[PDB]
Amino acid sequence: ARVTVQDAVEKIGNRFDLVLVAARRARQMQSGGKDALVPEENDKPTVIALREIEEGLITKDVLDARERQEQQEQEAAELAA
Amino acid sequence: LTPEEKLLRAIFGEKASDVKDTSLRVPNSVAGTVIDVQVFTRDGVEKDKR
Amino acid sequence: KPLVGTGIERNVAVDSGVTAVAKRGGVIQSVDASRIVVKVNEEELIPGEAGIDIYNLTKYTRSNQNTCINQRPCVMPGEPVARGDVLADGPSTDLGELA
Amino acid sequence: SVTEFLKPRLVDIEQISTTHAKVTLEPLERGFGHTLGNALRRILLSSMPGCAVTEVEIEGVLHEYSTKEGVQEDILEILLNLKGLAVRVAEGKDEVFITLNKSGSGPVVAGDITHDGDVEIVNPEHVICHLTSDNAAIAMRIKVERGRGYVPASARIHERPIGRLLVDATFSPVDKIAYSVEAARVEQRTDLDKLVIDMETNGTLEPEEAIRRAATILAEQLDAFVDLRDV
Amino acid sequence: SVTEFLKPRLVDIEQISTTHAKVTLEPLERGFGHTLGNALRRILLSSMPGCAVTEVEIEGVLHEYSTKEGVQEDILEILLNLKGLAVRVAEGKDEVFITLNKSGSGPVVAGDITHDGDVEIVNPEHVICHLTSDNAAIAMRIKVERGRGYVPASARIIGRLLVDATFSPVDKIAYSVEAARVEQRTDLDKLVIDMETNGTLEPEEAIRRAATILAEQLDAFV
Amino acid sequence: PSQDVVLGLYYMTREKINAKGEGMYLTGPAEAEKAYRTKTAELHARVKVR
Amino acid sequence: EREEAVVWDILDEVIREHPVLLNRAPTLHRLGIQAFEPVLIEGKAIQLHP
Amino acid sequence: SIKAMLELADLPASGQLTLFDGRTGDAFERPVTVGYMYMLKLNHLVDDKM
Repeated sequence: ARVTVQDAVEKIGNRFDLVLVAARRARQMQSGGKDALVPEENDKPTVIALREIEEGLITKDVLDARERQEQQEQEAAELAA
Repeated sequence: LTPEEKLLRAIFGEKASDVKDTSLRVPNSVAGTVIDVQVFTRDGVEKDKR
Repeated sequence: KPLVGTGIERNVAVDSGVTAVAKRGGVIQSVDASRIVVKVNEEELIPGEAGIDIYNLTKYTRSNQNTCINQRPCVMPGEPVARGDVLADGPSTDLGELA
Repeated sequence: SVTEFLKPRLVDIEQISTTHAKVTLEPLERGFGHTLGNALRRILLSSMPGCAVTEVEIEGVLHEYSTKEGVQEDILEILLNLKGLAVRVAEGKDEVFITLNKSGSGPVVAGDITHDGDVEIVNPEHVICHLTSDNAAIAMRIKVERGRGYVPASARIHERPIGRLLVDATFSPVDKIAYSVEAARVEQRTDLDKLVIDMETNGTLEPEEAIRRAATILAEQLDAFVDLRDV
Repeated sequence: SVTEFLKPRLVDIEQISTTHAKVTLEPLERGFGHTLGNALRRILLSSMPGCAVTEVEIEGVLHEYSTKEGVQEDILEILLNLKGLAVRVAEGKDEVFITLNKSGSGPVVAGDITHDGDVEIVNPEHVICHLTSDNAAIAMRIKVERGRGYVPASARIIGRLLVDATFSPVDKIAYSVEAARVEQRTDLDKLVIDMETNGTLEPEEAIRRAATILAEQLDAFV
Repeated sequence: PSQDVVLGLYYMTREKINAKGEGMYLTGPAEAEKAYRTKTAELHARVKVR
Repeated sequence: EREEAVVWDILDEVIREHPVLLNRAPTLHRLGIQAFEPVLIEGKAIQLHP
Repeated sequence: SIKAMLELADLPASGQLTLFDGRTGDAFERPVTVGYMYMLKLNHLVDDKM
């Protein structure tokens, strides 16, 4: 559980960009099979994403980087087929 | 009827839809005691036992 | 009843019509939760009349705002009553006073 | 000495009336009188058992919002009057049925209820209804249950035949509790203090026994602190 | 049954320090949280037995408002510092005298007090006063009794100055009553006690002793 | 805060002349609370607090 | 519809960290709509922080 | 007249009694105006508004 989204906005800088990044991370953890990088502690995906952003593990850079990584890996795998 | 409903009716032969239930029901979150019932019947219509 | 009032409650209760006010004086012959029968006095009889007054009370009747309209007797068998006396207290009435 | 306290004892019951009593606890040390008085007042006013009317069955009556011929009071008023019935049930029985049968003009009181000897009526002069006719007759079956606290009719878990009227039950017999802590003359000391508890009840529950149940509840809940550990 | 009451099932003891604890009991019957919390607070603050400093003799000081050369703190501040002196007295003794003699410059602490072996000072690092001049010396004769609760100097009203007696080891107790639910019964009560002691006893032990005192006070009726 | 909170903070932070516990020396807020709960000193007593 | 206890536990798990929006008419400024964490209470009235 | 009525009923002329907190048993620091007021139940029920 968490309240007072301060640390997250300090790490990000803009509340709207933080909201977008946390939404992407929560969608990855909920709809997709991605696992949390922090102990869940019986928390919803939005709270887990916010905690990850506060810890500095998740930023826009990381998300875009690993998304491009997955596209590259999938392209290489389809080439392998 | 949709094909799945047709298959359900074929599996279990329950099919009684000649009339549709539109009955007077107590509104939700309302609990009380029936204290009076009034029946008004049009002239020329058979009166029920009540 | 209100402990602190203004004295107008009786006027409102009587003039609203919710209460059962005696048309003619006499002695209450019969009381029941839904009926009051009053034996009219000898001085207030129309010639060739029955000599009784019957007051049927309203019991648990829906109002315009889905409230309860109920008249409760406030007299006992044998109690003398005069004209204008309250026989049954209607909703929000206590012994002829607005409550 | 300092580490050993003086244990209070029960010394007097003054039964002013059948619904009013005074109980004296003595001796009590400094500050302990107020603590014990407040604890006993809170326990007595909230958590003490009793017997109350729960179900009523009147012949010829289908619901409370009706009238019976020859009875001045409506059925709702009769149920409200029955709510104030003080009934003492012998131990071992949590469910009793008592009947009230009457014919003829007059008030119907609690002393007219027929009970099988395991039920005692504390207030026989309590008025339930008035019969205003010589031909009027009333016949009611009243159910008395043992319980604790306030259990409304709605809160009771749910067949029920039409005619059985559910009555809100206030099982707590204690109505008013007032405690006064005054000086007590013991031996040669002037620090010991005395507690006087004034109990206004319905007469169902004895004063001394009520104090003992309150103390039992207090000690039983304190046992958790006496044996403090991670559970 | 009418004689069956809810007992605490979840008891959590969390220790911030050796003298600071938070005890949570849940669930409790409606209204019992306030009863238990208030009773325990009253017993812990005004009825727990303990040992504390009560009377102090200082050479050359007659009245509490007098001024002594060489001590930066005034006499009243010295008495206040002596109030916060956690002291354990061996059982069987109700009155013990200790002495403190120090000459020099610097802070004088509780570890410089010479006792008879029946007195244990829980906090030797507690400061009593400060010596300013190298020619300044302080001689103190402290009296420790065994008492109950918190008796001030005014309630007890040669050259003897009285110190407020904090006999009870409890320094702070605050109880918060919140809502707890079992099944669909949402009206139950949860009691959280935040407690700080002076180091003489652990908070759990003090709560246990207060509960024991209250339980033994009701023995004649249970 | 408004209404009851302001009234309570005002009442607790007021000063009274010749109140019970006046002139006492307290180690800190904890001892002030302890004195208040023990009926030794009033809320409005002038004291010296470390 | 039958209001079982496990349904209440499921509801408690659902609204654990789910924010809810509270709005009072008229909404003169943006402070008239705010987000809170719901706490289930027995009653029919919304409990609001003073 | 109100004061005379209060003196007849053996009550304080100021209409203020000394009340005790039921949760602690401690008397409130000031007398509280205690009396009887006529209160009404308006036709705005949370059952019909939830």
